[PDB]
Amino acid sequence: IKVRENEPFDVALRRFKRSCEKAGVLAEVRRREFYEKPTTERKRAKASAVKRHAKKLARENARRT
Amino acid sequence: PRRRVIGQRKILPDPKFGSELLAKFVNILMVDGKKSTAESIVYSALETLAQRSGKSELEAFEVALENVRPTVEVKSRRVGGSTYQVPVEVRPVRRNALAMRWIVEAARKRGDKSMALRLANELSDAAENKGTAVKKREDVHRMAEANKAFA
Amino acid sequence: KPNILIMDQPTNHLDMESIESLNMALELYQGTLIFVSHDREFVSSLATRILEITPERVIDFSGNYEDYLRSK
Amino acid sequence: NPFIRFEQDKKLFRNALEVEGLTKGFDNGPLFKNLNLLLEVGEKLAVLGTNGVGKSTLLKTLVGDLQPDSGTVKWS
Amino acid sequence: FCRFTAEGVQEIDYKDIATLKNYITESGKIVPSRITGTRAKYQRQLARAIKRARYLSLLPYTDRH
Amino acid sequence: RKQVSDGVAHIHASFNNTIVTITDRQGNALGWATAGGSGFRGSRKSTPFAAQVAAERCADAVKEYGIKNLEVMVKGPGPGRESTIRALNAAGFRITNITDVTPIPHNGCRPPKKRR
RNA sequence: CGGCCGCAAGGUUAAAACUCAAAUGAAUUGACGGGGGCCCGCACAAGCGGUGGAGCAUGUGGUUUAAUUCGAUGCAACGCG
Ligand SMILES: Nc1ncnc2c1ncn2[C@@H]1O[C@H](COP(=O)(O)OP(=O)(O)OP(=O)(O)O)[C@@H](O)[C@H]1O
Ligand SMILES: [Mg+2]
Ligand SMILES: [Mg+2]
Ligand SMILES: [Mg+2]
Ligand SMILES: [Mg+2]
Ligand code: NA
Repeated sequence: IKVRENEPFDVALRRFKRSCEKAGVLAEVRRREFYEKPTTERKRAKASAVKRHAKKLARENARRT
Repeated sequence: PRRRVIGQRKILPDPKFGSELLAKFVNILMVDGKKSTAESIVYSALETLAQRSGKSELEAFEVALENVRPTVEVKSRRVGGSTYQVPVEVRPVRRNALAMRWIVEAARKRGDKSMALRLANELSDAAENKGTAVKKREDVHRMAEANKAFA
Repeated sequence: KPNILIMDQPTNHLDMESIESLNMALELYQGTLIFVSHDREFVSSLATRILEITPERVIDFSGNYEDYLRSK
Repeated sequence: NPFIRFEQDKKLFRNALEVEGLTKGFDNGPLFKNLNLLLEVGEKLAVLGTNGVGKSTLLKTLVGDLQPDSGTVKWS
Repeated sequence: FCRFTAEGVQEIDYKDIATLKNYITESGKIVPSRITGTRAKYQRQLARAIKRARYLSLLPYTDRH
Repeated sequence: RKQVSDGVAHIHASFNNTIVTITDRQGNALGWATAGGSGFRGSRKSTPFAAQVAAERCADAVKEYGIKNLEVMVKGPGPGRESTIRALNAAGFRITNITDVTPIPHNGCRPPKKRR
């Protein structure tokens, strides 16, 4: 998380360490555990990624373009 | 409007001085569809303003009216339950149009004599950032820079 | 019951409890007035058309006195 | 807390003074030169200044206890 | 993709720190197999080794302590 | 007084405010300037620009100590996160490094439930 | 209701009188949603000028009258037949 870039930085640009935890975990860990919404949210999550492989097969659509 | 994009309107140059900007100023303070009387007031307004400044038009209408045009105004941006006004930039074509519509508005108050005197006494004060018209520039601009938190 | 009140300095000797009554009356007043009261939160309370005098340069309507005293 | 409320017997509409020039300086250089202003039935206009700027003598010349050296005031 | 442990068929240990540090982020967390490419079998040993290494204080739980 | 040369500037960002403080390297506070303590009450203090006013107001009230190098550690989820570490670069303090300390429990305390 | 279990909450086994000509499942066409996407119109936004404020004209409700003829009476009736 710490950034030094010793002498010539003048620029924060800590997206390298910004995009590890805070983007997801801090805005999600504040509520809503319930122990069974996650198993239906995740179930509909990776069920919502498998059809993207079905439209990776959707190349053979002519559409005349 | 919604679908099309309107190009522009070609306005005849001002007769006495072949400038397009002054004709738009003439129309803005022209009411009731009486263009004959409007040009009488406008020319008299610069008639009693050129002598005060000392030179004909480059000081009577260019600088004195660029001291009132705003550079940033505010518009409502209701999107998802919001009722605040987000500052935006104003186009160079619209900058002038706001200016003339303000000098005329500021000269519609301040009842002294015929409109030639009321407008002339307002164009002068706008040369030194004094008149009511330039006050509305502050009113809008201070409100713009007060709500800079939104962008 | 006059139209225009000149009221040189109203806040001179007042009680600071009569000052509040004077402020209430002045706000509720629907006529015309001028006044030169030097009190800060009197002109700050009501004034909007400042006429600042000074031996060489005079100011006319800077604003609601807050832009005035924040610029100067 | 006294209960004071100034009413109005008749309402003014257009303006009050329409002052143009006074040229009022007692003995030294005039404390103000032009002072051309109107009211349009405005409000307030809290004149301010230091101890010795001339607000009270301006008010006196405005009302009529004194008169300006050159110019006019005229009320509605 | 998985060209790190598939050849050296063994059981990972908690003393080989020089290899565990290749499977950690700069915040201290374990790198998932989706990014690294390690197979499922050795990941459950890679995760086990790190949690033993932390307890003995050969690795940090978080980047700061 | 005491002319402390190097200090630390905690940034307590949050969804409702942005509390900006400046402290010495041993945690003894010197001065602070919260976002909502600078005329931003209401929804306005939950804005990035409202945090800048907190940073500028905190440049003073510590100027007597004469700080030239600052270690800024940021906390909490909110918009007053980036807009106050840029405002610390312009106020004159030279930012040595930027830290994000933030309590991330290892699946410990049970969160609340209070939104429907 | 009765039997059994239980400290209690209750569980389990389990009817009848009376009433109706329906209740229900999947699917189709619409309509609707404070469901989603796209598009249009003086729909909004950008401007000008009006109504609602007052005197009068006119029409309509009501009220009165012996009669105040009849019809129109959301948008699409009310300077309408
Ligand atoms: N009779 C006088 N003789 C000399 N100078 C005068 C006289 N009357 C007024 N002045 C000058 O006019 C200036 C402005 O007049 P005024 O008395 O209103 O001043 P002020 O000190 O601002 O007001 P005040 O003390 O009355 O509240 C004064 O500062 C003073 O120098
Ligand atoms: Mg509660
Ligand atoms: Mg069922
Ligand atoms: Mg009516
Ligand atoms: Mg019928
Ligand atoms: Na005085």
